[PDB]
Amino acid sequence: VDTCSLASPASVCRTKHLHLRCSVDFTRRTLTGTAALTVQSQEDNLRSLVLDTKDLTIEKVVINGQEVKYALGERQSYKGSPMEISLPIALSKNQEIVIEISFETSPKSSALQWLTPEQTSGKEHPYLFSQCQAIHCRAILPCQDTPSVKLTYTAEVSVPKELVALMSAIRDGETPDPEDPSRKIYKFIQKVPIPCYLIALVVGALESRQIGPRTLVWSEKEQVEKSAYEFSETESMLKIAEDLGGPYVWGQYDLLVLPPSFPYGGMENPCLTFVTPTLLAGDKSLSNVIAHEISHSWTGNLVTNKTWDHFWLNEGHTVYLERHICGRLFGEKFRHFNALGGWGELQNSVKTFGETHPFTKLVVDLTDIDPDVAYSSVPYEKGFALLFYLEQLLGGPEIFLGFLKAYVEKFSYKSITTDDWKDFLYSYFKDKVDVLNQVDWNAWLYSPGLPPIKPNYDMTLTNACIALSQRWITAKEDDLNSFNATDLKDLSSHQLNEFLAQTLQRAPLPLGHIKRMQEVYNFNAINNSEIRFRWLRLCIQSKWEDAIPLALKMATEQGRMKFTRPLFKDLAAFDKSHDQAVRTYQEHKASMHPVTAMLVGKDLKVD
Ligand SMILES: Nc1nc(-c2ccc(Cc3ccccc3)cc2)cs1
Ligand SMILES: [Yb+3]
Ligand SMILES: [Yb+3]
Ligand SMILES: [Yb+3]
Ligand SMILES: [Yb+3]
Ligand SMILES: [Zn+2]
Repeated sequence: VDTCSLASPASVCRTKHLHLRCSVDFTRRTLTGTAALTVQSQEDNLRSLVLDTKDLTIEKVVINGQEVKYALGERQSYKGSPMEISLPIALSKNQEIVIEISFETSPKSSALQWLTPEQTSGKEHPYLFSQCQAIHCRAILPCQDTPSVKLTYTAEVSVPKELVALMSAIRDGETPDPEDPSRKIYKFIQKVPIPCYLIALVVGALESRQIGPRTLVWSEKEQVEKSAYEFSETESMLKIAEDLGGPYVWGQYDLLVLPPSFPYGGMENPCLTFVTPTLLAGDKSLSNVIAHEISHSWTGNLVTNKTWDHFWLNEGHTVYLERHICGRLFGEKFRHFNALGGWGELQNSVKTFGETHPFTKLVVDLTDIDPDVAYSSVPYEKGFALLFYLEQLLGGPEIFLGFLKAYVEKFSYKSITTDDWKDFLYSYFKDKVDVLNQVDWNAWLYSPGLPPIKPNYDMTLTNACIALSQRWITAKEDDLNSFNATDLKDLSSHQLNEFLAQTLQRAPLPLGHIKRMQEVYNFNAINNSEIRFRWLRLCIQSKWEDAIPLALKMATEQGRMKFTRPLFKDLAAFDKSHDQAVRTYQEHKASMHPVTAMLVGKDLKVD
């Protein structure tokens, strides 16, 4: 059972299909409509079932053309309110019925951000976007909000006719709304079964540009040109991914570049990956995020975690595939550079949380934990480290890629646990069971901290970054004149970021050093978000007041949690900026994404 859901479990019943008809009302910040669930019993004599909801208003439930009884339970904090529905006839095993729920969302839906015109690029039209992962689909529509259940869906969405709707589905046309001449209906079909967390909706003044044979990029007009160039490697990456995972089953692979408040780097919504506009570096250098989202089309979207306790299955295997895509494009030594950088990020996470912190375990027990509070890079990097260790133990990357492809084929269209995965690993590698039995499984899967063994990493591309960082760290005042813009001449953007990450791991540095760094390298001019982020953190943690306005601007003019959360934490920890940071958060809170607003507030102990 999934401890994060209040619905009937998949052993009682399973939703097979959703037909969603809804209208997006910007004046009331609500979605209103009907969710028709086709539900298949998995037990004899099924007479009622329970769905997840959060802040939903229910108008009626109709089964076989008649209204039926239902009841909402007491709220269970972030889990929401269970909804019990009484069936009009009892179902046998495998019998199906269609349940049509009439509902309305709350303006405070934790799934949604509603933007006024002034919060958009274009300034003339409002905007809406969803983010359902992990357990926010229940704040859009009543459902079994667990990744253990997979369903196809169709949808018809009425919007103001000047705007465009897109969903995590194949576009299936548009028509005027026959009931309202100010509106247009956009239609969608998702024929591949998905977990409900992959349901997505955006409505705004969106334009599209074709960038490959099965890819459009979508954004407000102002960002289309830049996005189309930034993501032009998309089709090449899809072809690599198909070689590694097997056929891409989803038809279209579109990209939507969201407003700056999108909380994540990307989200793997099927047929319509969502990405942060913080990726628009100008040089394609943050394209690993696109590789990552592409990879989810196999690991996550085809083979899915059964509950959120096993999230590392989704992320670790995706990061493993991502790094192979970027290794195929730019070489194996680049794969190792990225892998090593990930170990660094894991070190950072373990130091921040503490080496005994339960959120440093690979398998977590989220029973009474808001999944959004648990989120971190641990499942990503500890998960990747496990897989990279296994690759190295079991004969190298070609061998382990064989396992990955077999794993995806085995569990396609299924939801699985860590034990499912481990059993399949032992089956696939049964001729190497003696090797597998050297792994300290309990440590790797269930213990906090750094993993018990560190993989081997090629250092070729890292050495220049380490050498320059060590020069700065060991420099005294009288050595500062020795640094020059020529120090950077043979570093890629990726190496510049790694130099800053290496250096930030040793922060603070003396204030004079940081001042000299800006004087010779002019890092303040760099627009790349990753580089800028680490540079500003370095400056704040080294107590440079000149960086306060820069860091406050970055923290509030975008909302990617990876950047915003630590920028706010560093600004709150610097006495010179503490007041301004708390004030700035409180003033921006109403305009923030609800989840990022919640988490910043927790971090700051404010509000
Ligand atoms: N240290 C570990 N943390 C996790 C974990 C982290 C977060 C979630 C849920 C989640 C998943 C994706 C976006 C928001 C919330 C599930 C599991 C898994 S292992
Ligand atoms: Yb029966
Ligand atoms: Yb069609
Ligand atoms: Yb087992
Ligand atoms: Yb000296
Ligand atoms: Zn991911």
